[PDB]
Amino acid sequence: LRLLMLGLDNAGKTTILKKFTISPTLGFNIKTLEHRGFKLNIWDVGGLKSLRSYWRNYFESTDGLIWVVDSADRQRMQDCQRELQSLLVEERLAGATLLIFANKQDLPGALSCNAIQEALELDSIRSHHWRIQGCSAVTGEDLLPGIDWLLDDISSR
Amino acid sequence: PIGPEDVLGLQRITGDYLCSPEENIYKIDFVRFKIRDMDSGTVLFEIKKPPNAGRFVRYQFTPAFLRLRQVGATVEFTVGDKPVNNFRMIERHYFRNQLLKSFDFHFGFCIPSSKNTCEHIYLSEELISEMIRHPYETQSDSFYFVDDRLVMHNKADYSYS
Ligand SMILES: Nc1nc2c(ncn2[C@@H]2O[C@H](COP(=O)(O)OP(=O)(O)NP(=O)(O)O)[C@@H](O)[C@H]2O)c(=O)[nH]1
Ligand SMILES: [Mg+2]
Repeated sequence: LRLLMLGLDNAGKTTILKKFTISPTLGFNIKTLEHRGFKLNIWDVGGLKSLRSYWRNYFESTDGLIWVVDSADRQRMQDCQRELQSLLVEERLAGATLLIFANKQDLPGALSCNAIQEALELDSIRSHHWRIQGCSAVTGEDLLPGIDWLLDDISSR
Repeated sequence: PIGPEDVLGLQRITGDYLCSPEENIYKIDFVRFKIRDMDSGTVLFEIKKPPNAGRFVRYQFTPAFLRLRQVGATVEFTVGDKPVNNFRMIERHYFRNQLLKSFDFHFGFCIPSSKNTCEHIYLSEELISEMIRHPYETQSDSFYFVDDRLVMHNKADYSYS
């Protein structure tokens, strides 16, 4: 199994990769692991503006696409929506299950899951299975159950 | 120009380095390696560095190393100006010219000018006994390919006294 972890810079992708001393990722972080009786290969690719055109270089063979959102970054939700919808029309991601982590739920003005669901236009999606899941990546809160659901869904195929 | 299939059937450690360091026109540079006991969380080994002989490490492990249930191996490397397609590692481990383990890992695309990370979270009593008796006879060859072309060959031996 191959998982691809994307989202805008500063969303907490790398934090997630490490928790389930930290710096902006100018390139990638791979973590490779056994969990639920699967060999998981996970790529955390950087999200600053100029890395994004290189995202497509990790599309091929993806089973599971984790999209990570800074839920307090309300000025950039639409860019985040925009970035996400592109991915979903990309032929090389036709397979993938989509898991949205609505991260930084601890931050006072963290948008709710529902607010994020509306803002990201998740109901439009007709063609990938998905789940939105709040979490605080810094605490470790709500990550595994999120992933666990991802693997079960991928596992049905 | 050596390729993946050329090293997949090797039955012994190579007596020589299989490419010259000039082959490395991608300027792939390993700047950090770290090995962790996943049970106790002890760092077993760490080596850091900024940012045809190639690289060599003589590792100094304990007898307990060989009894561990789970270990984490981290690499960090920076890359030069050119893109790097199909980045790939094959690592083969031998004890007395008898293969022990082979790891074949497909990193994929490397973005020009990047710092990247890869973390991997990964034995008979007569094998353990002989390996503790015979330091530096455990040997490994690490081959790094780029679009099926060998660009880097690192070597290592190991102690478990
Ligand atoms: N308050 C809070 N901060 C978080 C949370 N998750 C991550 N952060 C913070 O967000 C900052 C950037 O996190 P990071 O994981 O590097 O984000 P990234 O998406 O991987 N960055 P890049 O895309 O540049 O690779 C760090 O300061 C980190 O502590 C969270 O749940 N709550
Ligand atoms: Mg990151």
